[PDB]
Parts: sequence; C-alpha cells; structure tokens
Amino acid sequence: MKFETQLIHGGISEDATTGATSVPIYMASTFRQTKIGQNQYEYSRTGNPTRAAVEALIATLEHGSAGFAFASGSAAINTVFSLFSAGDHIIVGNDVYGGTFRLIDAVLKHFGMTFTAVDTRDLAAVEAAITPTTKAIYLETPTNPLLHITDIAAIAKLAQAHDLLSIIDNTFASPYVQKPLDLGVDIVLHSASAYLGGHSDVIGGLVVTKTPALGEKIGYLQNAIGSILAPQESWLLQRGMKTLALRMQAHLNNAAKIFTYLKSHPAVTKIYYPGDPDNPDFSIAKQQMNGFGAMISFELQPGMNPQTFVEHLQVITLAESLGALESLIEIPALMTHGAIPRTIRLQNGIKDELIRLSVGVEASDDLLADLERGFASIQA
Amino acid sequence: MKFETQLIHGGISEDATTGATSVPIYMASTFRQTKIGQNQYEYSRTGNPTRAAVEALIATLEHGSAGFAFASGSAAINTVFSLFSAGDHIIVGNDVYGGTFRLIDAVLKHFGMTFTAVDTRDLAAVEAAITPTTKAIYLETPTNPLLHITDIAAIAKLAQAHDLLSIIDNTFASPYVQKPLDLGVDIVLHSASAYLGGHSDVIGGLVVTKTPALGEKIGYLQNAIGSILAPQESWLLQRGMKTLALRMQAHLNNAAKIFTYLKSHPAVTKIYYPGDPDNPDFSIAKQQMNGFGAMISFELQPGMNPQTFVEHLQVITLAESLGALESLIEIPALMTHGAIPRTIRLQNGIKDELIRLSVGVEASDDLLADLERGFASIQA
Amino acid sequence: MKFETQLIHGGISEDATTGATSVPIYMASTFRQTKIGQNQYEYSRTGNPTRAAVEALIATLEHGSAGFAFASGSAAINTVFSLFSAGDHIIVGNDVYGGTFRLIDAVLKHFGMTFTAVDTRDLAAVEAAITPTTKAIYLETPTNPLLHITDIAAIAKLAQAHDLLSIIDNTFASPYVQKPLDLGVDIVLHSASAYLGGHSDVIGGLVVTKTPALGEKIGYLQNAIGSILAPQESWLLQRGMKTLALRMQAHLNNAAKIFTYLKSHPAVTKIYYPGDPDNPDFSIAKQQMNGFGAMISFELQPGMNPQTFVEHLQVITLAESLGALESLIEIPALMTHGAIPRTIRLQNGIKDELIRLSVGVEASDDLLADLERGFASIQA
Amino acid sequence: MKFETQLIHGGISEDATTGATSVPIYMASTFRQTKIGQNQYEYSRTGNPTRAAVEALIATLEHGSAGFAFASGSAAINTVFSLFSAGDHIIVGNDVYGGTFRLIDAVLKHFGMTFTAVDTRDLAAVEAAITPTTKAIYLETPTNPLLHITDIAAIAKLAQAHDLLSIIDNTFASPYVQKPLDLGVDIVLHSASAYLGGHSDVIGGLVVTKTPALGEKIGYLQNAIGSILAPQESWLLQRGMKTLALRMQAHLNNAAKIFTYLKSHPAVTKIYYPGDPDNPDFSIAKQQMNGFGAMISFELQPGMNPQTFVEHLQVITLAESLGALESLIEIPALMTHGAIPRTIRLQNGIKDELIRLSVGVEASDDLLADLERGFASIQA
Ligand SMILES: Cc1ncc(COP(=O)(O)O)c(/C=N/[C@@H](CCSC[C@H](N)C(=O)O)C(=O)O)c1O
Ligand SMILES: Cc1ncc(COP(=O)(O)O)c(/C=N/[C@@H](CCSC[C@H](N)C(=O)O)C(=O)O)c1O
Ligand SMILES: Cc1ncc(COP(=O)(O)O)c(/C=N/[C@@H](CCSC[C@H](N)C(=O)O)C(=O)O)c1O
Ligand SMILES: Cc1ncc(COP(=O)(O)O)c(/C=N/[C@@H](CCSC[C@H](N)C(=O)O)C(=O)O)c1O
Repeated sequence: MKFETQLIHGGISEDATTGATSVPIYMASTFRQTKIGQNQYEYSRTGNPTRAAVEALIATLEHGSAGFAFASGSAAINTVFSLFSAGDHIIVGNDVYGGTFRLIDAVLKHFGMTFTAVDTRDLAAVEAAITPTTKAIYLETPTNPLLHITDIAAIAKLAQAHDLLSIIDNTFASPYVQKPLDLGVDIVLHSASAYLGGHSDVIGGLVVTKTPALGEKIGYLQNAIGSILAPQESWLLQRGMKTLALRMQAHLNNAAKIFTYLKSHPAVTKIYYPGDPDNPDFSIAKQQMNGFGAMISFELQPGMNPQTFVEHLQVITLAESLGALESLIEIPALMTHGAIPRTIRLQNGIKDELIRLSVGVEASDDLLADLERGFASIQA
Repeated sequence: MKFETQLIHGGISEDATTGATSVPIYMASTFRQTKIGQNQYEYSRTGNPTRAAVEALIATLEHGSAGFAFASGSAAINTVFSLFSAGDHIIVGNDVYGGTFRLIDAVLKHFGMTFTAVDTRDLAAVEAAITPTTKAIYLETPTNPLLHITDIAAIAKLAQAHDLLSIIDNTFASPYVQKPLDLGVDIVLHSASAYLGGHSDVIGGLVVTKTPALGEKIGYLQNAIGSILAPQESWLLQRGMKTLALRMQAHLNNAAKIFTYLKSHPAVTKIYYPGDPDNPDFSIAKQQMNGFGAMISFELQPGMNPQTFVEHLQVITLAESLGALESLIEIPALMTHGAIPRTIRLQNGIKDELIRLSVGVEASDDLLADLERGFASIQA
Repeated sequence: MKFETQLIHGGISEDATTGATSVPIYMASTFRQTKIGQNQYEYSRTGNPTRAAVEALIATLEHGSAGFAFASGSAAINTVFSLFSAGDHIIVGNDVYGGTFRLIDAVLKHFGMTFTAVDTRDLAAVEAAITPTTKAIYLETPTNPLLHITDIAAIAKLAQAHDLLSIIDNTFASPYVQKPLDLGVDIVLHSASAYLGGHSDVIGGLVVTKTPALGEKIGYLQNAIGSILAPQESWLLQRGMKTLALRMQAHLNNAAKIFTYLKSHPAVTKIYYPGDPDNPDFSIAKQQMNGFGAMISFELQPGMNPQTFVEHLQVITLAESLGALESLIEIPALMTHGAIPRTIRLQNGIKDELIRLSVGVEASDDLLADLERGFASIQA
Repeated sequence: MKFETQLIHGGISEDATTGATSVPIYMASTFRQTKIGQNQYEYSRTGNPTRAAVEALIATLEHGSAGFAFASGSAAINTVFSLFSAGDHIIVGNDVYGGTFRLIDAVLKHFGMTFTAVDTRDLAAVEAAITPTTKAIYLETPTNPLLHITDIAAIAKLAQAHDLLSIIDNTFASPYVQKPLDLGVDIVLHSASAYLGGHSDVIGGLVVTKTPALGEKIGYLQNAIGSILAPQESWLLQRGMKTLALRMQAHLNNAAKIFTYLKSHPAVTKIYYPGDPDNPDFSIAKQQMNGFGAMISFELQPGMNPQTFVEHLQVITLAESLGALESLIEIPALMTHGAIPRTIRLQNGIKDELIRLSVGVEASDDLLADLERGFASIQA
C-alpha cells in the first residue's frame, strides 16, 4: 500500500489464529515439537513469532528482503562485521558514531581486520582507498554528529564495480527519509533506539538485507552469535514503529524551524544541517532524502560556554541518544564521541564546543523559547 | 548470609528510594544529566538499574566480583572470546554445546583464533595442548550432552601455571551446584536460559569475573559490542533466580529417581549421569558438585527407535533447551548438536541414538509413569 | 507548555533520582517502610510511581486536579457510580455505549439506583427529568455510536443550578478535542482503550476530577474497590499518550476525507458525523470541539447488506473497539450494542443496518480504495 | 495428575499452534473477525488467551469449574458481592481483612446491602444470624490477622440447608493448603497478590466457582464491570503460580520453626498460629488444612514496643502484603487494619500491640537470628 499504511499493517502485524490486532509477546524460550524438524519454531533465540514480526516490518519498510533484530545497534553492527575474516580490509567513513569507531579500533582490528577512514563525499578518495583485500564500504549518512551527506547510489555503484559490499548506517534518516537498498546497497542497519522505537524506551538494532543469499548469512550469524532483540522489546519497537510517519513529520518540521531560528542567531557561529543551502551537501541531500532529518549540530562563538548553554535548557533535555519524542541535546566531545581521541576528533571535524541537538516533537514555540533560555545564559 | 537467603535478598533486590520489594523495570533508553559526566547512569546499553541488579545477583551467587548480563548465552560466549585477538590459541573441551562448537568453527576461526579440542578430564592431554600462543582454556562441566565431569581446580592450577585464562561454562550445574570461581577460575559464564531463569521463558547469558581488572575488560566489551540483556528480561531472570534453590533441589531429587529408574531398565543400554557410581567421573563429581545435576543422557538398545520413544512421551516435552520447570527431552544428533558434523559427533561420543533428558520439577511418580509410556511404545 | 509539549513532558514523565527519560515500571506489590506511616508509597494498589505518573498526565491534559487510572473504562465508570447510594436518581443520555447501558440495568439498579434516559441535546428534556432524589447527570458526547453532540457547558450550568454532579464520558473526543472540565463539569472519564492508548493494545480507564474534594472521593473508591490499572499497562497508556496529538490530527483529517467521500455515495442513505453541516448538532460541535472527531456512522440503502460490505473490506478491520491506529469497523446492533434490547435500540436511533467506522491513521488513499472494495461487493 | 504437576502443566500452559512453552502475552485490545459472532475472542476485557490461561489454572488447582482473574483481590471481592442487590443480607466473619471491612461499610451498605458480623467458629452464632433476607455467608480462614480457623464444610452445610451462598476467602491458605470447593462451597476467591503470585510483584485477584451456572454469573459481572487482570500481570501470576508448591513447603516449614522459636520466648505473651496445639482451632485446622499456613501473629509483653521490635529487623522487611518470598512483617493496627475503627478492632481481637509475620522462604537460621535482633532491641 502506501508507506503510512505499511507501518500500521505491514510486516506481520496481527495473529493469524486469534485475530489479535497485536503480535503476541512470545516469552517462551522453547517450543514443543510433534515430529522432529517439522516444527515451525524451535528456540526463541533462533526465532520466535514476536521478533519475527518486527523483523518482517523493518524489511518491508526498507524495501528489502529480510529483517534481523538485534539487542542494540552496536550488536547489529558487530555481527554484520562478523561476515568478514582476518585479512579483510574495510573502507569506513571519516565521521561515524564514536562507538562504531570504538568497535573497529578496540575489537575488530584484533580480528585481523584492517580499516581506512575516508570522507565518502569525495568519491575519488573512496575509489583510491580500494585495495585487493578490500571487501566492503561502511558509512553513515547523515553522519554522527556532523551530518555529512554521502551519495548513496554513487557509493553503491563503486561497490558493485569492485565486488565490494555496501553497508549504510541509516539510523539518522530512517526509512521515512532514506531507503538505501533502493539505491544499490546490500546491507542496511539501524540503531532502532533512535527514531524507529522513537519513544526513548528501547535499545535495539535492525539489519535489513536485499539479496536473499546475504539474508542467509546475516541470519546464520544472528543465531550463532545470539545478540538478538528480546520479545518484550521487539514488541515495543514494532509498537513505536507504527507512529514513525506521524512522529517523523513532526521532527522534520520542528527542525526546519530550529535551523532558521539558529541561523538568525549571531551567537551561533557554524551550523550542521543537511538542509542548509550554502552547505555543499545540500543537493545530494534533496536528491536522496525525503526531508532533511531532524538533527542539527551547531557551534557557539568561541568565548561562549556550551555546557552553560546546555545546562540551562529546561524543556530540551541533556542526555545521550537521539530520535526521541523529547528533544535531546548533547556535547559530542564530552559525551557520545569521547570514545574517539581528542586529536582524531579535532582532525575529523569535531571541536570541543560542538553541540548536537536531536530536534523532537514538542511544540515548536516551546522549543524556541527554551533555546532562548540557553542563549540568554551565555549573554546573547 | 546463607545461599538460600542470598537469592531472595542479594545482589540489588529492592529500590533504595521507594522501598519497592522489586527492582523497577527501567525501560528508559537514556538518562538526563544535571552536570555532564557526573550522572550515575547514562545510556541503557552501558548500564541501567534493572540489568545492574541482575548483574549484582549472579556475581554474589558465584562468589565473584562482577556480573555481566547478555542477550543470550551465545552472546555472552561471543563477547568473552572477544578478549582474544588473531594469533591466539585456545584449548577447548572435546564435548561442548554444539553452538559453542559452531561459534568457534564458523566465526572465531575467521578472526585468526586457533583451537584444539581436548578431553579435559585427561590433564596430560590438556597440558600437552598448551602452545606458546595459547591464551586460555575453555570447557564445560558437566558437558553438553554427555555430562563429562572435569576437574575444575585442576584445570585452574594448570591455567595459572602457564599464564592462561580459565573459562568454565557453568550452565548445567548452576551456582547452587558449582561455583567455579572458588576453585581458581578467572571467568564463569552461564546460559541463563537454563536453570537461572528456570521457567522456560527467558533467553539470556551471564558472565561473572573474579578479578576486578578482568571485570573492566568484560564490561568494556559488553558495552562496546552491546549484546546486552534487556530490562524486562533482566527483570525476569532475577525473578526466576529467586527460586533457584527450591527448584534445583526438586530437579536433583527427581533426577536421582530417574537414574535409578533408567538403570533398572534393560531397554537402556548406556547412561550418562555424574552420579552413576561405575562412571569414573563419579568421585571428582562428589568433590566439586553439590548434587549431581538434573541432566541424564541415555541410549536405548540398538534396534530401538529413540524418536518413537520420545514422540510418545506426554508429560515430558519434546523440545530443545533445558533447565526448565517442565522436563524437556531431546535427541542431540537431530537437534541441539546438529551443528556438529556427524563424523565429529560419533568421534566425540554422540551416537545418533542418544537421548538427553532435562529432569524437571513435576511429581516424580508422574514422570516415571510417563517414561514408561515411551518404553512401552518400543519394546519389539 | 503548549498542549503538544505537555504530552511529551507533562504529568510525571521521568524519574527524579536517575534521570530516566521514562517512568520505571514499578512491579513491586509492596514497599518497605523505615518508619510506619512516613513511607511515600505503601501498596501497589493504593498507588505506585508507575500508575501515579499516568494519573498525573491525564489530569494535566484534561485541565483537572487529579487523575485516576482503572483496569478498564467500564471499571472506571463502575467506581465513579459507586459515589451514589440506594435512593439516588441519575439522569443519563439516551445514546450511550451499550455497556454503560448494561452496567446500569444489570448492576446499578440492583443497588437501589434509579435512572431516566434523556436526549441531553434537548435541555428542557434534561431540566424536566430532575427529581428531588436526582444526584447527577451522566452523558457522552459524541455518543456511542450515533455521535449526538451535547452542549457540555449547558449541561454543566443545569447541574450546578440544582446541586447535581456532571459526568461526561470523553472517550470519543479525547482531551485533544474536548476538555469538559473547562466547561463546568465535575468528573471526566475515559475508556483509555480508545484514543489515549491509541495502539490497540491496552484496556484501561481514566477518571479526572476538577475539585480536590471529589478527587478525595474518587481516590478512596479507587483504592477500596481496587479496579486499578496495572503497572505495565499504565506504562503503555502513558507511552501511547505521548503521540496523541500526532495521531489525533491524522485521525481527524482522514475522517474529513471519509465523510466527504461517503456523502458522495448514493449507496449511503444516512451519515452520522459531528461535522456534517446539515446535522443540527453542527454548531455546538464547532463551538466546543477542536476537530469533529474521527468516528463516522452511516447507513446503506435498505436492500444493501452491511455484513457483506464489512466482510469485504481488507485494509479496514472488522472488530470491536475504536480509537486505534488501524481503522476498525463494526455493526453496533450485532456487536458493541447487542447488550441493548433490539426494541430499545430501534427506539433510540440504532437500526440493525447501522455501520460504525473508527477512522484510523493509514494513508487516506488506501482507505477510500478499500471502502470502494466494500461498496463494490453490494453493487454500488 | 498430581498437584505439583498441575502447577507446571495444568490450566492452559502452552500455545497450541506454535508449541510455545509459555502462554503468549496477548496485548491486543481487540481481535479481527472473519464472520461476525463466529470469532473465538473479540475484546481483551471480555477475555483473551493470556488471562484465559491463568483463569484455567486457578480453577483446576481449586477443584472448581471456572476461573476469573481480577485487577486486585479487592476488585474480585467487589464484583462477587455485585451478585447481591439492595435488600439482601450477608453474614460475614468477625475477623476479615480490613479492606473487606471497608468495602462493606463504605461501599456495599450504600447499595442497600445489610451485614452481620459473626465468629463463624461458633456455628450456632452463624445459624442464629440467618434472616429471611439473608443470601450468603462470607468468611476467611485463616482470618486476617488473627488466623481464626473456621470449619469450612460445616459452614457449607449450613449454607445449603438455607439456600445461601458460601464465599470463602482462601488467600492465606492457597489451594496447596485448602481447596474449599471440595467441602461444599460455591465461590472461592483469592488475593493473588499473596501466595499465588508469591514474588511480591503482582497485584491481582482470582475467583473460582464450582457450579457452571454461577460461573456464568461471575463471568457476566467480570466483563460488565471490567475490573479484569491485565495480560502482563495475568502472565506473571501464572508464572509465579508454577512454583507455588515449592515455595509453599518452604513457607510452611519455616513457619513451624518460627512458632516453636517464638513460643520459647517469654517476651512473647500471646501467639496466633493454626498449629498452636493449645489453640482450640488446632483440630479443625489439621482436618481441613494441608499444613498450618505460614502466617504467625504474636503479642509482646505490654511494656514492650512493637515498632521498636519491627524497625530493628533487617532481613525481615517492614511492609504491608504477605505471601511473598521475602518475610514481611507488620503491625495491623497501624497498617493493614487501620481501616477498622480502633474500638471495633479491640472489640474483635486486635490489640494495638499485635504483630503479624508473614513467614517467608529465606533460610530459617537467618530468620531466627534476625528476630533475635528485634528482641534484643526491646530486651527479652
Ligand atoms: C548512527 C548510530 N549507529 C549505531 C549506534 C549504536 O546503537 P545502540 O547500540 O546505542 O542502540 C548509534 C548510537 N547512538 C547514540 C549512542 C549513545 S552513546 C553510548 C554510551 N554513552 C557509550 O559510551 O558507549 C548516540 O549517538 O547518542 C548511532 O548513533
Ligand atoms: C552449556 C550451554 N552453553 C551455552 C548455551 C547457549 O545459550 P543460549 O544462547 O541458548 O541462551 C547453551 C544452549 N543450550 C540449549 C540450546 C538449544 S539449541 C539452539 C538452536 N536450536 C540452534 O540451532 O542454534 C540446549 O542445549 O538445549 C548451552 O547448553
Ligand atoms: C464511550 C465508551 N465508554 C466506555 C467504554 C468501556 O471502556 P472499556 O471497559 O472497553 O475499556 C467504551 C467501550 N467501547 C468499546 C467496547 C467494545 S464492546 C465490549 C464487549 N464486546 C462486551 O460485549 O462487553 C466499543 O464501543 O467498541 C466506550 O465506547
Ligand atoms: C485475605 C485478603 N483478601 C483480600 C485482600 C485484598 O487483596 P488485594 O486487593 O490487596 O490484592 C487482602 C489484602 N491483603 C494485604 C493488603 C495490604 S493493605 C491495602 C492498603 N494499605 C490500604 O490501605 O487499602 C494485607 O493484608 O497485607 C487480604 O489479606
């Protein structure tokens, strides 16, 4: 049907036998069998009706073939990279969530995997990074937290041309804004803690594969490694997913309003927003994004203290995470990207004074009034 | 106090501010902060009051220093082995759960990790397997499904003598029967889907470390990889853990009764039970095990069909998993150990006719009557 | 705060001690006490942090003083009417949900309570029904299922003039559309199974009182009778409430589109919609309702079979309940109002061919296309 | 089967279609229908697979025909008494839980219902209370908190002889100790917050009827009044019920040990325990009770302060409720029976210095050591 209708009714969204208008929460760890092998489900880790349904939904939403729900976005990333073996080289984006940076440096390189960081907006930089042992290209768009917009279909074509895998981290856009499998990508993955759960009460990850033979691989790993999303929280994700469209419009609209508002502040010295029209990413954003996202990062004038600004907001809420109905705000150097050494941070674009604002769903008037409370506290 | 009292009151078992006689279920993904860094909790993946409490409990029960709860026992094993890097060699037990076999062969060896299988009851075999790149010894006791009893304190001393790590998979015994950290081991890990949840409605894993510096390492990995146990199911584990003592006595007692009963059957050609007194493992079992477990594996006479036997039980329940209040039964070649190639299975002790019976909690009379229903369905 | 911001942040919407961006689920039945009496909470039935927060929220949303959450809307109605004693007379609306009819006839009249049904759009009819033993006026607007719009502030003034209580059942409008406490009413009550939970996975009721001395009375009854809303489902209500504004706009807009669409069908012989402009209720609706609701009832031409029409819809879903993201549809004579005798039904406006359509949130195009599938099946 | 096996496998304890070893949690509020009326379930309040299964279990356990799960024990009592109408007279026990006293005085007498309190151990007192408008006999055994043991089969025969209903509140014994439907009673009801949930994290009530025509009546009221037990907490009850036998033995045994221990204290001036052999209730207790319960009430010497005693226990926990794995303790005049006026309390047996101890499951040694801490603080 149309996309709004797929949220309500797509995936598996009911119970065949009873008519229940809500996938039951199958807490059972195991399932009895009449004949061996013939049983439809066998063990809750290998798969169960509750997580099966959330998996179904994220996949129809992403225009892919198979969904896979994981305990966290980190856990999803980890078993996706478990496709690769020692010797393999991966090209990564120069700006990714600090944890993806951490999992690579602190774990994956232990496993014989090598990495090269690349501004994947420069395709020649990407093309130049491809070695005979290179096996994949991993990137986010928009990036955490600078919101660099990368050309998905471009990177996908590069990947196919060289028998590489394309892995896009679609957390910030969500399928309402971007469906990377529709631009040639092989694997799409989400931190469903953000916009797909949307209510600030679920940690989880999602992977959606387009080919069926890579669904086999990601599934075999999901079950062999077991970092699965549990029944209650699979059920909550799917519950929060049903409002994704309604929530995401409210986010996008509010963020338009916050950007025009921050641009009109001289206290604000730089702004990161894919809808900034002097931003060179502006056109690739329009082309591949239905909306410009609801994340804005910005810098204050160098003498101005961002912690003062942030600790004096009162409707906006100082915390990590993003994609929540509540507008969260954060200083990535002191929080989500402290896992990256300060020298690499400043080298890749993340000054110590950067502020990252997950625009939320509250009434726009109350948000601007609140941001004013924070500008007022640093004398502006 | 005493162990039964630690189940009810140990770990964190209440709520400091309210008095609540039950750790609240902290579904929040993130936590607001008044001043950056100084917040007690930050992000539900990194840790939250609900999972923190289950973590506390499994650790006081295991006589260790730190607990870590994971999405599944598999997920716990995976991030424990993420301590190791390419080049490292691990000695493993010749009989481990087929999934541990699978994670090793299908994933871990991709990461440059090498393995040697060893009957860790033969300490000279173990001693002989130790190479200059060997870094750890991983084993279960009792083993899945043959219930080989290994000398924990012996393997621990071997490990310390060679600057190795000892990793014991304590799923079948549980802390009520065995506390391997008390015999010199560094890491203890559980499939909490079995006896610790005990109710057949939770998938989860637990790791407990004894040193504090290895708790730091396992924690850093728990958070960086993210295969964490979610709040609802952390809460259910801890709920099921409170009855572990009551349930485990009932299991052990029933299993004593099932063994004497199966031994008196000529249809039963071989039996695997750590309390079998002609079993050479019998004495190391008495020495290090408070009870003999509630798992029995057995073989029928070669012309007798184990699937007929199993598909004709009606109180006992044909399914995977174990440690449940309900007595589960299973054929490991056709089920939990199908992940091991048939030739390696027969080579390591697992005939195609082996039956594995998780003795449960139902009334012993009803169980023997039921097992009779299955013997009746095969004689000739 | 503006209303959209109160959904996200109003009531109690976080956890004071931790910062948790989600009221924890306090499953504890009881709370320890250091000193007797001086404990803040005491017993989960009497009140707990989880249900306390949902109670807080429905009350700030309704512009009242106290919230009270119940196990179901029926259970809320029952303990509200438990204010009254034998001898008391209540005026009720001629069109109320069949269960309110049932609770009155089958239970409340057993208790010595007397009732008079009255079209509360005719204020003289209401005024004329007031006897010396009359103690309250109970009504819904819009009514289930004919959507008769009653003048709330008019009925409120009548009530105060005669030392009566005004009880309005605000289920169909919800606080986004109507806030009856702002028009002079004493008690507002909800079937939170409808729009406040909004996700078709919560049964519950809410009562909000404006005076503080009637909050005392409703509270004393909530605890003495105990028909309370449990912690998990209190938590889900409040979770579903956060999107009420986003969801309710989508509902209202879709319903505008469905009405214009049904009006342009000659197969449709009569329509019940508070926004029908030839409907005499149209102006009192504009005056007291922010939107016209998202319920439409309609009749087909007398030879046309409504069960054929309904059993041939495929995006719309044949079931009881309403207020769900999914568009539910139903035949009140054969379903929600079978509890009213057929003769009283036809007498009060409910023909056997009436159809009631809870307009939902799915894309409007897919809904009209679907309703066409049902018109096509009866030949029009 | 045997009773221990019915806890694990009785009622509905699995899922027919999947084999799930755990009744799924059917959060759906409503159920789709293919043809009207034909649907097995239709609205979660009227009944759903999750609560249906808990209802099934409490009924097979109680040797009755129909189970009914309610939001709280209070809510169960309230809709059971909703069978009666104005004019009806009920005989009640002189010692019932203070809330049952409150619901009667503060609500039920409003409805034209009249009550007579009677020591139902004296059958002539009961016989003498029966008026032409008397319709039922309501009592608890053991009573809250004095644990008066009443002759169930005697009261049942009295009831049938006079076309009365017998309603026994079986909360303190639980079906493991007493099954009143087996002694001639019509209605059995439980506060499942106590021993049936057993884990101190569920509020709920249960009613079990023996005749099928009274199951119809209690059901019609359950649905019309709606004070139902919600899906998550229905699921938790049934989860806690599976260990009832294991937990209840531990309770009973510990309580034997606590009584002998308290009897040997001269600081303890009076003791209430159905197993006290100088207690005249001792023999009717042996005859109708499998065990003597795990509640002990006792008085200290008149100069000794019970709040000092209680506020100085540290394994035992000062709170309301009972039946929990943790040993709770309480002063009924200052807590659970403050709802009864002090003069009626002292008149019926409840001095201001009475202590009520819900013996729990913790190790007996740790409990006696703890009670010593409280005797030490007042000096024995
Ligand atoms: C694009 C992307 N992909 C993947 C992920 C990971 O997904 P999750 O495992 O959290 O669900 C994220 C996470 N994002 C959160 C993480 C908070 S920091 C974690 C903790 N403080 C720590 O120090 O480790 C954020 O930027 O605010 C992500 O933005
Ligand atoms: C000693 C030990 N350590 C660890 C684990 C893993 O713990 P979990 O991740 O399951 O919680 C187990 C598991 N045991 C279950 C697994 C069922 S098979 C899985 C599935 N059919 C598949 O084909 O993969 C069993 O033997 O019955 C284990 O016995
Ligand atoms: C304005 C109003 N107030 C109160 C309520 C009651 O609230 P709840 O207890 O359901 O949450 C409702 C209910 N409405 C549902 C009830 C379904 S019928 C019940 C069952 N089939 C039965 O035969 O009894 C409906 O019309 O579709 C209500 O519309
Ligand atoms: C034999 C019996 N039947 C029924 C019930 C009622 O069952 P529930 O509704 O609690 O589940 C009970 C309750 N018993 C608890 C109630 C705590 S007091 C309530 C509150 N403090 C208030 O002041 O009101 C107790 O004695 O400790 C009961 O002992």
